Order: sequence, then C-alpha cells, then structure tokens
Amino acid sequence: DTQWQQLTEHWQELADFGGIEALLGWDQSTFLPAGAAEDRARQQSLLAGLRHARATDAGYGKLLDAASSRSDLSPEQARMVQVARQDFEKATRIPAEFVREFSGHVGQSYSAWTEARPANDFGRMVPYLEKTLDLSLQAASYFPEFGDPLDYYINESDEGMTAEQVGQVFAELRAALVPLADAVIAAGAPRTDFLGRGFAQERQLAFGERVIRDYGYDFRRGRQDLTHHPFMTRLGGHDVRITTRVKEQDPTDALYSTLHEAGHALYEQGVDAAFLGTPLGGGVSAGVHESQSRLWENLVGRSRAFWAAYFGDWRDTFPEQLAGVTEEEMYRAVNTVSRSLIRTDADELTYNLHVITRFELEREMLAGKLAVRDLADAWHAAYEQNLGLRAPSDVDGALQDVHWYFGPIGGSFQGYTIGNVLSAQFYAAAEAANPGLEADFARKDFSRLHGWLRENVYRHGRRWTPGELIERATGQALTAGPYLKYLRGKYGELYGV
Amino acid sequence: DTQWQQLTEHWQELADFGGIEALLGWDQSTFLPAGAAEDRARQQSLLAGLRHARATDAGYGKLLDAASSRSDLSPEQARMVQVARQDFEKATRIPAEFVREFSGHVGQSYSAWTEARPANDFGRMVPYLEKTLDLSLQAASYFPEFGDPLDYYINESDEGMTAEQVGQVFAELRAALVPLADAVIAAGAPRTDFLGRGFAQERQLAFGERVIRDYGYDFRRGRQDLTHHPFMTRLGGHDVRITTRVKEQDPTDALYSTLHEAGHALYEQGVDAAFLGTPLGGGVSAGVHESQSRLWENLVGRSRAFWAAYFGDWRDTFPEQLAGVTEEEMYRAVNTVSRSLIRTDADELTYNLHVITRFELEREMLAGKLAVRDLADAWHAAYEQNLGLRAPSDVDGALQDVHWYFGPIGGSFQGYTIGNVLSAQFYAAAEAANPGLEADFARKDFSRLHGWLRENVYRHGRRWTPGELIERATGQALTAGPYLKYLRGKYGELYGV
Ligand SMILES: [Zn+2]
Ligand SMILES: [Zn+2]
Repeated sequence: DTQWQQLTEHWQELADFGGIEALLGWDQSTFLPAGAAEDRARQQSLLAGLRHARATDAGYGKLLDAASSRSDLSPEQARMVQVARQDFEKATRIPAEFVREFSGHVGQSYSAWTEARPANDFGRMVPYLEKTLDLSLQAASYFPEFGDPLDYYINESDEGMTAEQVGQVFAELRAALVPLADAVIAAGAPRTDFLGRGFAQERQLAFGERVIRDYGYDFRRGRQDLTHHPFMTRLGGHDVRITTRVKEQDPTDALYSTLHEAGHALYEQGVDAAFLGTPLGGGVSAGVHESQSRLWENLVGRSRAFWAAYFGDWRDTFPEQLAGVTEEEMYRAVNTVSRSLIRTDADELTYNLHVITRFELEREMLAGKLAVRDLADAWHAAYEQNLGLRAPSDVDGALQDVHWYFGPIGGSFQGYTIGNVLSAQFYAAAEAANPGLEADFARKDFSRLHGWLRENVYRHGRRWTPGELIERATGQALTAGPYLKYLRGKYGELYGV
Repeated sequence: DTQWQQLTEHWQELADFGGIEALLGWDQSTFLPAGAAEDRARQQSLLAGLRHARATDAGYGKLLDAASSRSDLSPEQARMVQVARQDFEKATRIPAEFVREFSGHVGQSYSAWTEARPANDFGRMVPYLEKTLDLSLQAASYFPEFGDPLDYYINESDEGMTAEQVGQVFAELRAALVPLADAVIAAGAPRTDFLGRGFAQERQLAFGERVIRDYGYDFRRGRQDLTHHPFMTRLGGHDVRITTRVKEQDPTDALYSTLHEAGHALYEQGVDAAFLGTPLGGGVSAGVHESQSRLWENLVGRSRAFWAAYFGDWRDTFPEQLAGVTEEEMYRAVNTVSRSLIRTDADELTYNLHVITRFELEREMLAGKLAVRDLADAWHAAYEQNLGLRAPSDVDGALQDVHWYFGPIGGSFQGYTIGNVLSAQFYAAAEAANPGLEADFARKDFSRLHGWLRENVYRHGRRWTPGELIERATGQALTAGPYLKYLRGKYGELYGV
C-alpha cells in the first residue's frame, strides 16, 4: 500500500523526465538558435541517461514485482503494473552502453545526412547506413523472441503486428489502389490554379486554428507554432503541442498539416486523466496514432461536408483568391491525385506505394539480400516499378527521408500505412454509431465524432493492447475493407471511375 | 589529469542542468499553456532536486579538495577550483531540507501574490511575508561569518559589498540626485505627445532588433520573444535569450526594455569560450550585470549620438507618427523625468529613490524594528518621504514588486543602483581608451565600445572578483563620481539647470 504510493511517484517521475525531454526537442525544432545545436544535444543526452537510469532502477523493479504478486488489484491497476513491467523488461534487455553507442552513431549519421542530401552525396552516407544496419541487427538480437529481426521492429511500432500481417495488408492495398489511382490519373484532374494566387501566412494560420478548435483541440492544454517539419509532441499531462509549415504559394499544405497534427493531439488530449503520469497515459501504437491524424485530416478534413461548413469562412478570408471558385471546386482541389516523388506530400491513393517501397527495401536489407551500397539504385528501381517515375538524383531518392539516417533500419514506415487503414476502420465504426455525422460536420459540430473517438479510443490510452483496442472499438481486427470501400467510393464519385 | 577530466565533466553537467532549468523557466514565461502550470512546477522541482544533488555530491567535493592542493594548475584553473569550492561551500552549508521548505514557501507566496496584488489584498500576503522574513533570517544564520544578516544578502548579490558601503553610495546619490531631479521637474518637460500617436507592435520589434543587432547581439546565439516582464536568461553556452514587452500606446517601453535586456545578454555572450560550462562561465555579480544593461540602455540608448544615427530608420518606420517632430525632439522625449510610483519605469534621476526605499525597509525588517503587518503603511510613508507621492492603494505600494514574494527579504534591490553607478564608470573607461566613441555611434558602429567591454569585462566572467574586475577595468574601485558627473552634465544641458 505504501509500496503503491511509491510506484505512483516513480511513474510520475518517469512521465516528468519524458515531458522535459519533449520540451528539449520541441524547443530544438522551433526556437533553438542556430549556434546552439551541439549544447542542446548534450543536454538531451544528459536527460536521456538520467531517465534511462530511473526506467531501469533496481528498486523500481522490486516495487513492480511486489505489486505484481498482489491479488487485490483492479483491472486497470494490474494492467498498469503489467505495462510498466513490459517497459521495464525492454529497457533492461539492451545494455546501456549499446544504447549510448547507437544514439551517438545515428546522431552523427543525421548530421552527415543534413549535408549529403542537398549535396546528392549518397556515397558518403553508405558507411553510416552500413553501421546503422549492423547496429539495428544487433539491437534486435537482444530479443530472440523475434526469429525475424524485422518482426522486432514491426512489433516495436505496433504491438502484436508481424511482417507477414504487414505484407498481407500491403498486398491488398497495392492490388486495389494502383488501378484506382491509375484510373483517376487517366481521367484528369480538377481545377487547382486558384490555390496558387497567394494566401497570406497569418491568415492561413488563423483559419487553421478556428477549424481545429471546432474539432476539439484544447488550447488551454497546448499551442501551435511554425516549424520546417510538422509534428506533435507531449510536454506534460496538459501540454500537447503541434507545429505546422506554411507556404503562401499553396494553402492546402499548412491547412492539412495542421489538421493532421491536431488529430494526433486530440488522441493525446483524450487520454483519461486517471492515466496521466502512469504507464498507461499515452497513445498505444504508431498505427493507432496515425489513424487519428489521418481521420481528422482525410476522412473529415477532405470531405464534402467539411467544405460545406468552412468554404464560407475560407472565401471571406481569401476573397480575391476564391473569386470564380465554387465550394464544390475547393472540395475537388483538395482531393487531387498524381504520381509524385515525396512521400509526405503524396495523395490519398498513391501514398501507400511510398511506404511499401521503403518497407520492402528494409526487408531486403535486414535479410542480407540487398547491400546498403546498392540502396540508391534499388530505390530508383522500386520507385519506377511502384510509382512509374524516378527522381533525377538521390536527393529525392534514397536520401529523401530521414528515418534510416536518424534511427534504425527496419519497421520505420509501416505505421504510416497501418494508420491510413485504421483511420477508415475507426471512422466507419464511429458513423455506424452516429449515422448523422455528415450533417453535424456541415454545422461545424464534431462533438459526436470526437465523443465516440474519446470513449472508444482515446481515454483507454495503453490500458488495452492495439488489437484489443481495435476489436473492442470496431468489432473486428485490422482490416483494409473499410479503407478500400471509402477510397473507391470517394474517388469513384469524384472522377467517374 | 584523470581527476581533472572528471571535474570538467561534472562542471559541464552542472552547466547543462542549469541550461535545462532555464529552458523550463523560459518556456514557462513565454509559451506554457494555461492548464500546464502545475505539471511544469513539478518538472522544475524535479530538476532542482537533481541539480542540487550534483552540486553537493561528496565525490565531487573530494575531487575539488584534491585539485585545490595541486600546485601545477594555471591561475585560471586554480581560480575555477576556488570558485567551484566556494559554490560547493555555500551549496552544502544550507541543509537540503531547508532549501526545499524555503523553495516551496516562496512558490506558494508567489502564487498567492499573483492574485493578491490586482485585488489590493495586502492583508492576505502578511502571513506569507512573515514566514518569508523568518526563513530569510534563518537562511542567513547558516552563514555566521556575516554578523549582520543583511550583509549576507548584500554579499550574495555583490561579492565583497557591505551594508556600510551601500549606505554611503545611497547618501551620495540622494544628496546629488534629489536637487537635480527637483530642478528638472521644476523646469518643465519636453514635448512628448507624438509618442502617443500609435506605433504598430510588429514595427517596434523589428526596429529594436536592428538596434541591438548593431550593438553586437548575436542572433545565432540567442533570440527575443514577448512576455509580461522583460528578462534575460541563459539556456546554454550559445543560447542567451531576451524578452521584451510592447505597448502600441508608447514605443519607448519596448525599445528600452529591449536595449536593457540586450545589454544583459551582451555581457553573457561575451564570456570567454574557455569558461563556458565551467564555474567561471557567467556574470560576476548583480551590480556588474546591471551595469551592462544600463550602459547599453541609458548611456548609449538615450544619448544624442544614438538618435542622430537611428532617427532616420525610426522616422521611416513611423512616418506619420514623427511628422512635425525633429530628431532633437525625439532625443529629449526619451529623457523626461518625474516623481512616479513604479520602480521599473522610473527615469534616470529618480530611479534610485525607489531602491533606497526598499533597502531601508529591508533593513528595518531584518533588524526586527519594522513588523511585517506594518509594511504596507511604512512603504507608503517612505514613498511620500522619498518621492513626494503615494500610491492610491497597495497594488502599486508594497505589493508592487515581486522580489519579497518570490524570494528572500533583504538585499533584493541595491544591485539595481550599483548597476546604475557602475554603468557610467565602465563607460567612461571605455571612452578614455577609445577617444571618439560618440562619433562611432552616429555611424551605427559600436565595435569599439563593445570590443572594450568584451575585453575588459565580459570575457572574464567570474575569473576576477567584482572588486578586482572593476579595479582592473577602470583603474579604481566603485565610485559614484563618473555616474554623478554624467547625469549632471546630461540633464544640466537638457533642462538648463
Ligand atoms: Zn502523423
Ligand atoms: Zn536588469
């Protein structure tokens, strides 16, 4: 009983270390002055070392063992203890010296990448990728329960997911989305030139903050700022911050980045107050998290009802830019499709082809079938086959994404595609329970959609495993069905295909 | 050599905790959302505890003892050890229990004050101040080498400074500045109404950043943001941040807050790189620090040469506002004088009367001659006596300043006046070594003044004691001479007195 109070305080201390670490990273991406990079990284390592010591503290381990042997715990408290013991298990499996070696290597890899990408110097990154691949395999070998080292990373991203389950889902998406995208591309695109007329940055941000405020984003428990790369980060139990990036030459970039990151933040902001500061107080997996950003961005933000509700405010804010443009035309311009090179900018239909490419290259590298020095060539070859075009150099080829340069190789991307699928699966379950969602959206009323997602997804945090969470909320395990039905219906209707 | 590497690593770890603690506080004042106050305070408390442990670690103390007995250390390394041991002495002198009790109390006092001041509820703060006074005396009692507890606080602010030395400075400033201020007030004020014509906030910030940029503020090692109260804070060896406050109804506020805090930041940004991350890597005392904010704010920022250089940019930025206003009128308008209530806004001539008021009330309270419950009345009586008027309530009376509600009572304010004195003493030494500084200023060239201050003041950090630094840099100990000569000359010529 006194042991439980001590466990509660140690858990709150781990959450507090995490919030402070998140602040160091949030400030690094937003306001850190250019000449202060090195000291900030050292500050981050200092905190990483301290937090790891507490996450692996032997006394804490004994407290967990004590609470675990009790028989009088509520379902939530026992699950809280179980999750803590699972985190403790993972944290102590890997020697702290290996953790530090890996962190220093990928940190140096990153710095080399920030220069080699603009310089089209993939040959320079090869030694960095070779060591990263070796370290990635070594890290997975501390977990022999995954015979396939790729399964260790897939599981780290989405508890319980396997490479065979991922490959199956990918196979289904490719078989369905390639024809649907090709048919949309062959039909021709809606008008888009009015999006290039000049949209003032401050006006874009104000519009975005009105929308996500309607969604339910709580500005007493967060804020938004500008960054080069949008992200969401939690600095505390009541401090969930988002960032966006604005292009005056295209207002859909900032709007949908903001809706996307806001979706992540709604998830975090809906976690039950009783779980904040405990091992259950956070999102449960990468795919479930990305299902919420994608739900508010795509399923809601790009829908006809969304623009039925906001076109008026939009045209008022941008009167000259929307002159001669109908509400229907703005709805179509937000749902264009094309074969493109940059994954983060890819449309709803071709996006997953980027993830599959990266996933299959990871499979090839981790299995020893593809040497890293051949990665640049294999990447272009996969882009030609999967997207029908190739980048002019390696800048937007294998150097495009930071993941393999600032972290392990393997399991880096499937969460994006799992999130896309689950977005429609969670959304369909929400509409099954609230058939008048679209009529609400037209009134700028998202309370029932938010209410359903909070009751069935957000509040539970980590109390359920991803698979339990998905099955309880939607009645079935991960399935591509609702996702494909939504896309075929939406784009079949948009392009007459 | 092995032992020295450990000292430098521990010293850098102390500096890194300091930067992180500063980041938590900087973010708290700028961007922390409203619902995140409680969690941030616990985070700060967690970091305060860890840093305090590091600062008092017995092993660390043993390393310092070893290194102090060595005979092969350079004068700087020996001084680092001496400074580290002096910090180690005071940090361990006060029991950790007492550190937490005092810290927790002033936290509750501060929070109650943020509500009691706007409500004119001094009676509510009386118990908080009584406990603060008792704890202030108790804290000083851990340092019996100061017979007078006020001398403990005076020395904590400015090493080597005493109450008897402060009193002599006050008497001299009072004897010279009261008649000069009364004569200025009786002569009449320059035109000022054009300052009320409306100055857009964004232009004010842009202008202010161009000025301090020319001063020498390095935005690659800092930045500026908006807060309720301007301040300067060091988040790292290359991260010295400043904040300002903008009033569109009066542009002198933002401008001179920015010049003031930039002056603080210039000092920190000039500390020698060899001292960053060591016990010598920071400003040496409150008085020396405020000497630099006041030098760049008053001696430079309010001088005729400053406006000969910047009125053009000023007029171009605010053309209608400065229509019918000469460059000479803008110079006179930034140098008005009057008996006022708010210490932080008080002019060059009457400012010190606010510091003297507070110091003498501290003296009476520390000696047990003034009861805390009588402070509100004694404050008003001292304001009538020293400044010729009194506030309508306690809001701008004894509740005005945060110092006694978020920290100890005693020695809280004399550093501001010490800084005023030293600003002219340092400045005159700079002109003696660089004949013709004012001519440089008209060209927006501050490199000779800044270079002199960096070489003779900033780079040393804590390498010299305050008395040694002032003596070496200016050829004499602290003296009000240069200060009184500067004011008598400046205001004698402005007002014909
Ligand atoms: Zn996302
Ligand atoms: Zn100051």
